[PDB]
Amino acid sequence: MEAILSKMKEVVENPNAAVKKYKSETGKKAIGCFPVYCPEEIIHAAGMLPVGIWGGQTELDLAKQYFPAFACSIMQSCLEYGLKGAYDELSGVIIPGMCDTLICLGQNWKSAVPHIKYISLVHPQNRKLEAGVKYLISEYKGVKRELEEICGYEIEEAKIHESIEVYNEHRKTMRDFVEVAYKHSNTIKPSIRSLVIKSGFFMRKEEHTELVKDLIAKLNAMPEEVCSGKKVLLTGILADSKDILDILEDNNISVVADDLAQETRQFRTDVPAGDDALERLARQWSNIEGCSLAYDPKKKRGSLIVDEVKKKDIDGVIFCMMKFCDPEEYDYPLVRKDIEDSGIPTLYVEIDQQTQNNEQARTRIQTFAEMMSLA
Amino acid sequence: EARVVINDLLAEQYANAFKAKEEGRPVGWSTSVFPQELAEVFDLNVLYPENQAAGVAAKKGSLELCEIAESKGYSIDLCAYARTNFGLLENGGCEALDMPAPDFLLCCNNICNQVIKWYENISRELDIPLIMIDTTFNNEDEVTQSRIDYIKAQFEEAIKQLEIISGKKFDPKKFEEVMKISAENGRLWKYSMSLPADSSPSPMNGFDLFTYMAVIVCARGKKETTEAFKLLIEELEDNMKTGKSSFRGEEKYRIMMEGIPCWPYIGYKMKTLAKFGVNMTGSVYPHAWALQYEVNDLDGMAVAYSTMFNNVNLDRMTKYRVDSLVEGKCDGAFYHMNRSCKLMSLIQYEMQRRAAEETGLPYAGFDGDQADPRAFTNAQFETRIQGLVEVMEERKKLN
Ligand SMILES: CC(C)C[C@@H](O)C(=O)O
Ligand code: SF4
Ligand code: SF4
Ligand SMILES: [S]
Repeated sequence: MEAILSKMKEVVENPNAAVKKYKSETGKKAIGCFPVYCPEEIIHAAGMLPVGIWGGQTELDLAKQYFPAFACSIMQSCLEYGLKGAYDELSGVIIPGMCDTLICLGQNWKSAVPHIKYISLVHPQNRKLEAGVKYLISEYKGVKRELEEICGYEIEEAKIHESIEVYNEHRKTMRDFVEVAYKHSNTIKPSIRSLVIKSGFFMRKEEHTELVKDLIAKLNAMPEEVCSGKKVLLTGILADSKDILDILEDNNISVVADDLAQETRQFRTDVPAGDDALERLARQWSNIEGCSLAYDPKKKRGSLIVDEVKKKDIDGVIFCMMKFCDPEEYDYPLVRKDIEDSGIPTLYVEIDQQTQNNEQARTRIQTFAEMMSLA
Repeated sequence: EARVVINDLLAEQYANAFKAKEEGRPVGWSTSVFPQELAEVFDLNVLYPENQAAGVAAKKGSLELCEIAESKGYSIDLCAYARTNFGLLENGGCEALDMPAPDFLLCCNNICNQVIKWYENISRELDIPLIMIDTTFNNEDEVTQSRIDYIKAQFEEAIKQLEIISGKKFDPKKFEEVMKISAENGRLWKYSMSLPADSSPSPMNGFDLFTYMAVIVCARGKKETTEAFKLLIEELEDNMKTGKSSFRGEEKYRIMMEGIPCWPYIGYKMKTLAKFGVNMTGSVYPHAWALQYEVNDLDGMAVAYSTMFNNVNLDRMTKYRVDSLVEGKCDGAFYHMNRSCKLMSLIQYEMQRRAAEETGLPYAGFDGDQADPRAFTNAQFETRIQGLVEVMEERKKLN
């Protein structure tokens, strides 16, 4: 798998080079997609490249002219990069209005980064009402219209259906990797598990698919493994920094499942059958479950996490809490209770892209790991 | 007079709700810019968590509730109105301003998206019906036809839920009457609170607007509100003729203040501004609850709730502040950076640059919170206002 892992690392550590390469070879453009949910199938159908945008480790400077200190870490990073010019190879960006902070970012962007077209999109809360489906279809028609303004040609209905089968294929394959990885927990460390998944944001899905199938084939040709340490499930926005993942490994902790927005939330739910392309996409949003950004007065998130912990005999759950994220903060008390009431232990860890020090997380995680042991 | 009339009318709403609860009548909790017309048609009792939290905060009892919610696991980063409310439920009430638990919920996100998560939590923990009216943010200058159709359909769903909760049928004749009441009160709110703009000096202390506000929030569709605002108007107009007003101190400088007041300290703030001769005569809030539409027009009603100034693009937001400064004949602007409100805080820097450019006027600001006392510091407030006063005075020293 060495050749495959080297390929993945390359694009993840040098995304700008990968984007220019796609433009030179294909002669087509690239569009950025901001966190949680965008309709990638539409960009894909035009022959364009959908690039994921998830912040990064940076100090703040230019952003201080637009945000005060209490905006969430990830969005502080995204704005700084934007103002510094790091996204200039892109022909536009979709910034969905999922929360107060994403809404305010789009509005500042309009006057702060004039040269990169901002495409608006707001998902409905009443997502299960037939009237809500209709509204989202109109929102997606807007997105299609503005993508055509950019590229200079029509995006055909037949092609959107085609890109949808492609994306469902990729979702099925990632779910296959999740199971195999769980069966080879000693070989697949937290750093490798993250790389395999995250690399899917920086290439065409059809390419990523062939790569993961290869690795799956290589892994099944190896004996199943008896975990030598402790098993965990991670939940929250994201956990991709080298720092936090090395600490996990230092305590011989293995990640065998997740409820992270950057990871399994993306491929957990498929797009349904239909004759109308945009209708199929809209009904996907109706179907999503177990996420802090998807309206649900019953809060099924806790229950879904318990079911999965039981299936895989997992030893604990770690809340990876994005600094100053209000939706995740609102969820925390009720979700934690459903998990602990079932008998499963939990840990709190702050995620900060501007960190500086990490001795706190270090001591805390060591205690958790020891405790899981004596249990 | 009007002062006492308005205060007595508020306490009456609370007393009516308790009486409703001890019998078999259902009571609701609602966000401050929800389509109240839909519940008044059923003669339902309805209360407002935002009003309660500001009220207990002014009596210095909010910190205790916040700390109860924080010990349950809720982060201090969350809105102070939300934490105060979480503590109230856990504590089983409070004594400085009590209110009964609800049997149903009414949520509209025109003011912000935090109320969505807040009300999700309440619905789950208490097992009660949540009524949701989703007004998605306007990026375009005009409300899209798709938004109009979506809201109207959501009006229908809300009515079906309310027939079940209340056990009564929707009455078209009665819907018309309520629409007429609401339309007159909207216009009386806008007229009365705009009077400071064209009067030198103003007939009232600017802070007074935030006491009157509670009435237009909790009883917008009621006849008693009509009669109360007519009384208030008579009084202000006479002040305009006699040179009287609730403002103590000489009105030397006229300003616009951005943001809602820090309730745990409002007493210190009033005395401090008057000390320096400062009074607020330009405001955006007269436009918050006007909510104008043509009677019997569903499309017009949808557009009105959609376009409350928290839910429109940054260009439009900016225009509101520009017009209030020029119309009020103001000498400067003073900004509240409110730790609770991300929606207002995360566009403040750009909005304040633009306004100063268009009008040529001086500005300054301070840090605080509407309900949590840990966020405000007297000394800072003092130094900041003094600095703005020195600049405004150097100006007229030239004129
Ligand atoms: C913009 C205002 C209506 C918000 C205000 O009521 C509050 O939430 O305190
Ligand atoms: S506040 Fe939370 S959900 Fe919103 S943009 Fe930030 S991390 Fe994402
Ligand atoms: S203070 Fe701001 S965040 Fe809190 S409820 Fe009001 S509008 Fe929403
Ligand atoms: S996010």
